[PDB]
Amino acid sequence: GTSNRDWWPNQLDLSILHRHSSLSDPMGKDFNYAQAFEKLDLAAVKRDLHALMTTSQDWWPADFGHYGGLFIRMAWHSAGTYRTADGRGGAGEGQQRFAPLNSWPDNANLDKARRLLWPIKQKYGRAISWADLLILTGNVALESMGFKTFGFAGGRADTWEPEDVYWGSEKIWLELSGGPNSRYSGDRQLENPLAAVEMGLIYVDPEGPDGNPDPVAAARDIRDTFARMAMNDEETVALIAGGHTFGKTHGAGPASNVGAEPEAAGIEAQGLGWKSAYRTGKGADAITSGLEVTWTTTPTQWSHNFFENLFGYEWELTKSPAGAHQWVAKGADAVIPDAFDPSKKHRPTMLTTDLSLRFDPAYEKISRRFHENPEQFADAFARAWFKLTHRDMGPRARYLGPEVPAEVLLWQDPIPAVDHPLIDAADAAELKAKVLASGLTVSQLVSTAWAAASTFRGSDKRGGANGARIRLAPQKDWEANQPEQLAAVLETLEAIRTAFNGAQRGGKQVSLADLIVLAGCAGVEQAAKNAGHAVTVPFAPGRADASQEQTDVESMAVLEPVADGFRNYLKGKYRVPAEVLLVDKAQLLTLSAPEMTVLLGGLRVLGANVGQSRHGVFTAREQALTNDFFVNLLDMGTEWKPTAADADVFEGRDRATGELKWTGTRVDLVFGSHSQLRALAEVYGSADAQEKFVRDFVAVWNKVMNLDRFDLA
Amino acid sequence: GTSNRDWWPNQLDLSILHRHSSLSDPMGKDFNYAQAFEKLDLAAVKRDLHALMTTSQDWWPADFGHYGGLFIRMAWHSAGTYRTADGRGGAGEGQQRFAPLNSWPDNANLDKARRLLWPIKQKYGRAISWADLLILTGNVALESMGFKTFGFAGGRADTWEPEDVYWGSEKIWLELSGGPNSRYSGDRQLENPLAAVEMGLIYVDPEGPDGNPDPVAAARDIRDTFARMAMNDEETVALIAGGHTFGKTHGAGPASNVGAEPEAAGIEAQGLGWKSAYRTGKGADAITSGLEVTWTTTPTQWSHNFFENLFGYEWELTKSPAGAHQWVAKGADAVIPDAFDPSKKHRPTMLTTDLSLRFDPAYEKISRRFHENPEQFADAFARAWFKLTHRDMGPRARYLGPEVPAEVLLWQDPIPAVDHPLIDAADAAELKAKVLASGLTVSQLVSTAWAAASTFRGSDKRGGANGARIRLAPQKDWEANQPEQLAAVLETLEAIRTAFNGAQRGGKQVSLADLIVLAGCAGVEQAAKNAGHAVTVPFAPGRADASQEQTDVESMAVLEPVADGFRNYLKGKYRVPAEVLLVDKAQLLTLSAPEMTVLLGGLRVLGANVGQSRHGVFTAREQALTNDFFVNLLDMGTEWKPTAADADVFEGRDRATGELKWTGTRVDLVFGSHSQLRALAEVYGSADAQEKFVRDFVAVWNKVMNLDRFDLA
Ligand code: HEM
Ligand code: HEM
Ligand SMILES: [Cl-]
Ligand SMILES: [Cl-]
Ligand code: NA
Ligand code: NA
Repeated sequence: GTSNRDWWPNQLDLSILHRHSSLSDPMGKDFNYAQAFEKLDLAAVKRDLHALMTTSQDWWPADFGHYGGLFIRMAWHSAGTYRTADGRGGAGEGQQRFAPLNSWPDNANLDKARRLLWPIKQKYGRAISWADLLILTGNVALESMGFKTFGFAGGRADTWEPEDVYWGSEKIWLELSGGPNSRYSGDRQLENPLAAVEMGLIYVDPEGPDGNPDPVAAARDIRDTFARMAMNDEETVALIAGGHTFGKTHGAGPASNVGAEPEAAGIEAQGLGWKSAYRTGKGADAITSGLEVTWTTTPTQWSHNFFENLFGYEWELTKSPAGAHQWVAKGADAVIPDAFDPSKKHRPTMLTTDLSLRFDPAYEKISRRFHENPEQFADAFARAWFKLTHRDMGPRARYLGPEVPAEVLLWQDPIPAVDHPLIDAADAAELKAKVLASGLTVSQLVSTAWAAASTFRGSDKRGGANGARIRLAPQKDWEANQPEQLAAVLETLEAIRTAFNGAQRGGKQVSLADLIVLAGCAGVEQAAKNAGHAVTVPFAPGRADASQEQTDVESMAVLEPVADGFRNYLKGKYRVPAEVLLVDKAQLLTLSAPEMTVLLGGLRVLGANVGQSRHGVFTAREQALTNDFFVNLLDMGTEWKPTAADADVFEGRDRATGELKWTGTRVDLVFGSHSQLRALAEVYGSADAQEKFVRDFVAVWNKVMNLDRFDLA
Repeated sequence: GTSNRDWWPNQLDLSILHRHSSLSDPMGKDFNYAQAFEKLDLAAVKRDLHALMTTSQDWWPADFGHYGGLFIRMAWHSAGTYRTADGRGGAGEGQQRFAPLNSWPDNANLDKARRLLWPIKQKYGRAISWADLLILTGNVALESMGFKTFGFAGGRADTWEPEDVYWGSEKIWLELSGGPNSRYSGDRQLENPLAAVEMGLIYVDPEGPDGNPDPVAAARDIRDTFARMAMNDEETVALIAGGHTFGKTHGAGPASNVGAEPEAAGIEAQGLGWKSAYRTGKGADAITSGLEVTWTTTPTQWSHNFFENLFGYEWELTKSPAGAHQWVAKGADAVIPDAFDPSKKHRPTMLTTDLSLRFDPAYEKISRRFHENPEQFADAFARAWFKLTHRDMGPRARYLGPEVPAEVLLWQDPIPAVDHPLIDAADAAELKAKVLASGLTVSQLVSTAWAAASTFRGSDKRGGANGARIRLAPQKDWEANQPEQLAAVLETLEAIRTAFNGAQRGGKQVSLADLIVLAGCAGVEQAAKNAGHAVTVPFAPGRADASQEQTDVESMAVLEPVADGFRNYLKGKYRVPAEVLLVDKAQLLTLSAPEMTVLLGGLRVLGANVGQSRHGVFTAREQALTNDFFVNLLDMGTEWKPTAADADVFEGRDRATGELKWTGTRVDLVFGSHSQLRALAEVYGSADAQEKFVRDFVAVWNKVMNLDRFDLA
C-alpha cells in the first residue's frame, strides 16, 4: 500500500510528537509505576534472579552453567545506546524489547536473555518494569559472581512502542564508513547526534575500525564513542575491563549459518531470532558476534585476571571459526576453561578493542594503575556501572527503592535540598509586583524564564529551571540565552531576591531558580493585562539553587540549544531543515503538536525571539498575549516569497499593494504550509479562539516551567 | 533517517489503530462538536456563503463571476472518495484537507476552493467543521444557482490527521492499468476495496479507460466505480448530468506548465499548489485537469441544457489545448459563454464520460427519460446529491440542524422510533437470569451478541446491533454467523422476549435487539462467575427492531465479515496475511491495540470461534473468563511449528516431550510474535493481571455493544 511517506518523503513528520498516547498504553490512565514499584518486594525479586543464574534452559544452555555474563551484556547493551548529544537511547525506557533495537546485530541472542526473564516478569507483573528488570538482572549477575555493586534505583517506567530515534541513514546493517550514507566525514568525524561507528552497533567494531585490526586506531573510536555516551578515559577502561572479566563471546562457526533477526523471523519463532543451522545452534555451538574469545581463567567469578592476561602475554593476530579477527596469547598454556566440556581448555584470547586498553598510551596508564591496584579498578568499575545504568534516569528525586546510593554524584546535576519554608501565594503576589515595578519588560521576563526552563529534555530528564543554572557557566554565556541581556535581568532579580530574603523572618527565603520562573509568570500575566484580559498563571515554588561546583561545565555543553525555533534561533547553517529541528525540540520538551503550536505563537508576540528579531512577530501589539500570530499568518491578503539574500527568510507582502507587512523564517511559515500544522493554526486563528488561545498558552507555559519538577511528582 | 518500516517493510503496522489520539487534537477533551453546531446560526452561514459565490478573489478569479461550479466540484470530490467495500473515504471527516487527498491530481485547484472558504471558517470557528462546511458550500452553490436541494445535515466532526487508507499500490500518480502494481486483473476486474480506476482519481478517467476515448467502454468503468460508491444507474446518471449542468473544466494550455501539488510545494506557497507558468496562471488561463469543456449555455444557472446538448448534437473527437481528448458539437453555433470575455462564445463540448450517458444503452434510457422529464431529473439529482454527501454519516440520529430531511430513506438502514417505556435495571437483571435459566450456553450467548454487534464499522458508521438485523436476510445466512446455531439461539431469545413483554403492564417492552445484547451480557457475567468472579456488565436499552422491508439486502452485503480474527474466521484464502486483516477489523471497530488484544484473548476462551474451532482456545476451562489465552501463549515450555497440511495453522507442543498441547492460526500466534503485541499480551498474562483482564474485557465488550448507539450521544 503506498503511503504519504512514499509520495512526500521529505515532508515534516509529526508522529514523533504523538508517540506514547494513552491509545497504545495498556495500563490505565491513572497507573503510577512509582507507586507499584515502591510496594514490590525487591529482595524476593533478587532471590529469584540469583536462582535463575544457574537454572539452565535447554533451548539456550548457560555457558559455564551460569547466565551471568549473558545478563551483564544484556544490561550493558540496554544502557549502551545512550547519546549525550540528545539524551536519546539508554536503558530508561526498556526500548531493547522493541524494534529496531531488539534486532540490531549487536543485540543478537539478547532475545534469549530477555526470554529467560519472562517467568520473573510474569510473576511480579506491573510492580517491576522490563526497563528496571533488565538493569536489576545485570546487577544481580555481578553480585552472584562476586562483585559488589554501588547500588540500584528503580523507577524506569515501561514504554509500549518504539521511540523515533535517528540512528543514522545507512540502509545496510553494519555498513563500513564512506558509503552513500556515511556517518563519518573529514578526519573520522562522527556526525552528531550519533554515538556508534556503524549502523546496528552499540559503540565500536570489535575487530577494529571498519574491520582493520589495529588496537591503536580502535582506541580512537572507543574514546570518541564512549565520550558521546558521557564516559571519560577512566570510566571507559573500568567498564571495558570490568565487563570482560566475565563470560565469553560466541563464534563457533560461520555466520552464514545464522538466520533472520527477530523482526524478520517467522511467526512461529515467537519473538526470537538468529536461529542457527550450525550443529546444535546453541551452547557449545553458539554464534552471536562471530568472535570466539574467553577472557579469564574464571569467567563466572570476579577476578583480577583480565589485566593479568592483557599485560602478561604478547598477542598474535588470528581468526575465529567464523573468520573474525581476534587475538591469541603467544606461547601461552591452555588455561582458560571451556564453557561446556570439562576436558577442554583454551589459550587466553582478546579482542582488538581489548588490546586498545594496553596499546593506547593514555589507556595504558590507567590499565596499568588498575593492574597494580585492583581495589581502584573495582571501585571505578562499580561507580561507572552505576553511572552507565542510571545516566538517563534524571534527577535523584526519581530514584526509587532501598538500594539507592546516598552519595551525590556530579553527573547527576545535583540540586541541593531545600531546608527552609517556601513562599506562599501572598509572597508570590508580592514578588511579582516587585518584579513588574523594577522596569523589567514582558519580553525580558518571558525570554529569561523560557531560557531557563527550556533546557529540559525528556530523553534523559536533564535540564530545566530547577538549579538556577542559567546564572552559572556555561548557560550564562550561551548565545541563544543573550548573555548581556540575561546578565542585566539576573542582576535585577538577584537584588529583588536579596531584599525579599533580608526582610523575612523565620528562615523563609526564595531561591533565584524560583524567582526566575515566577518573574516569567509575572511577564505572562502582564502580557495578558496588556491585551485587556485577567489571567492567572500557576506557579509552584520549591526549586533550589545549585552551585558552580555542582555543575559540570563540560557535561552541560550538550544541553546548549543550537536550534530553538521557539525563539527563532539557529546558531549556524545545518543540513536538516529548521522546521525539522523545531519538531525535534518539541519532542525533547515533551510537547504535542497542538502544544508546540500554541506555545510558539504566543512566544512570538511576547518578544521571546533572540536578538529582538521581527521574524514571525506578526502583531502590532508586541508584549500583549493575543492570538495575532495565527490570525495574521493565515491572512490570504498576504503573499509570501523567499528573499534574494537568504532563501530561509521570507517576505510577506500585501497581495494588492506590494507593500512589505512582515518577515518570517521556515519555522514561522511552516504553520501556514504543513497541512496538519495549518489545521492547528486555524483553530487558534479563528474569531472564537482568543480565550482558548490564552488558556492553552498558559497551560503549556506552565507545563514547560515544571518539566523538571520531579520533587512534586 | 532509516526507520523500522525500511528495515522490516512487511511487519504488521499498528499505528493505524492509534490515529485520532487526544495528543493530535487541539480541542479540549470535553469538546462536543454537536453541541457547538447546534447553536450555530446556520442561516447566517448560508447568507455569507451565498455572498461568497459572486465575490471574486484576484488570486483565483471566478469563472463567469460565480464560484458555484468550483464549489460543487469541491463537495462532490469530498464525498467522492467513498468506497462501500470498507466504508472508507467519503466527506464525513473532512479528509480532503490532509494528505494525500489534498494533493491528488483529481483534486487539483480545490486547494483554492478551500482557501476561499477560510474567512467563513474563521468567522464561525468551532461551531462549523471543515467537514460540514465543504458539503454546506456545495449545497449553497446549488441553491444560489436555482436548484432546490433535498436538505442538509450537520454533525461531521473535524479530524486532525490523515486516515491510513489503502488507496492502491501504484507508485506513480495516474498510472495506467497493467503496471507492476496494477489494480486490475482478469477481464477488467478492479481489486477490492478500491473504487477508482487510477491512483489519484475520484472515479474514472475523463478521457476514457486508460485514456482510450471510447464512451461505451468508459460506461463500463463508470458503472463499476459508481456501484462501488453505492450508486445505481439512475443515481449515477442523475449525478453526472446534474453536476455537469454547472461550471466548466480547465485546460487552457499544456500541463507541463503546472507545478508541484500542495504536499510537494515550497513553504512559501502556504498550503496551496499547482502553481502554473501558463500566462496569468489562473482565470481565463487556468489549468486543472487539462480538459477544456463548458457543458451548458448558462453554466451559472440550473437548466436542462446538459441533456438538450447531449442529445441535440452529434459529437466529434477533438483535443484540448493541453492535448487531452474531448468532444465538440459537429456543426454547432457558438452558443456557450466564455468565462471571462463577454464578446467570445464557444461551441458545445463534452467529455468522453459525458457521452457515456448517451451511448451506453442502459444509461441512454435513463438520460432520455430525464431529458423528456426534467422534473424527474431534478428530483433524482437532489436525492442522489443528499445520498452522495451523507452516505458516510451513519444513523439518522447523528444528523444535526434545521434542514434535515424528514423522509426516511432505505439506504440509511433505518431504525424505527421507540414508542414505549424501556426496561430498567431490575428488568435487565430478571431477563439475564431468564436467559441463563433457558439453557443457552456462554458460547452461544457471546457468539450471537458478537455476531450482531461486530458488523459496525467506524469508517461510515454502518452496522451494529441496533435493528436486530441479525435475524433478517442477509445477516441471518452469513457463514460467519453460523446460520443454524444462530436460528436456534434466536428462537429461544424470541420466546423469552414474548413471555416478558406479555407479562408487562403499561406499554413496557424489550426489543429483540436489546435482548440479543443483554443476553450476551448475561453470557459474559456467567463466564466471569465460572472463573470465580462476580461482575456486572453494563447495558443500555433503547435499541429497536427493524423490518425486512426496511432493510436493503444488497446494500447489506458489504458488511459481511469474510475475515473476523475475533472469531478465528477466514471465509477464503486471501493475499493479505490474516493478522493484517485482524488489525483492519480492529480499526473498523474503533479499537486500540490493547483493546484488540484483551478482546481477542477473552473471545477465544469464551468459545466465540466459528465452528467451535479449537484454534487459539488455549484453556482447559472454556466458557470461563480468564487470562488463560495469554498465559498459555507466552509459556516458553511450548514450541510452535507450522503444520504440513496448512502453513497457516500451527501446532504447539511440549518442548521436552513432544506432546501436542494446542493448535493456532496466524491470528492467534501473532500475539506471541509481534514485538508490540507481545508486550501487550505480557501485561494480561502476568500473575497480577486476573482482575485487570476481566475489567478490561468487560469494558471493551460493552464498548463494542454500544458502537452504533448514537441515540445515547
Ligand atoms: C569497546 C567496547 C566493547 C566492545 C567492542 C565489546 C564487544 C563485545 C563482544 C563482541 C562480545 C561478544 C558477543 C558475543 O558473541 O556473544 C561481548 C561480550 C560481552 N561484553 Fe563486551 N564489548 C565492549 C564493552 C563492554 C562493556 C562496557 C561491558 C560491561 C560493563 C561489556 C560486557 C560484556 C560481557 C559480560 C560479555 C560476555 C557475554 C556472554 O558471556 O554471553 N562489554 N563484548
Ligand atoms: C464520471 C464521473 C465524472 C467525471 C469523469 C468527471 C470529470 C470532471 C472533470 C475532468 C472536471 C474538470 C476539472 C477541471 O479541469 O477544473 C469536472 C468538473 C466538474 N464536475 Fe465532474 N466528473 C464526474 C462527475 C461529477 C459529479 C458526480 C459531479 C457532481 C454531482 C461533478 C460536478 C462537476 C462540476 C460542478 C465541475 C465543474 C468545476 C468548475 O466549474 O470549476 N462531476 N468533472
Ligand atoms: Cl529513546
Ligand atoms: Cl477515511
Ligand atoms: Na534516553
Ligand atoms: Na468513511
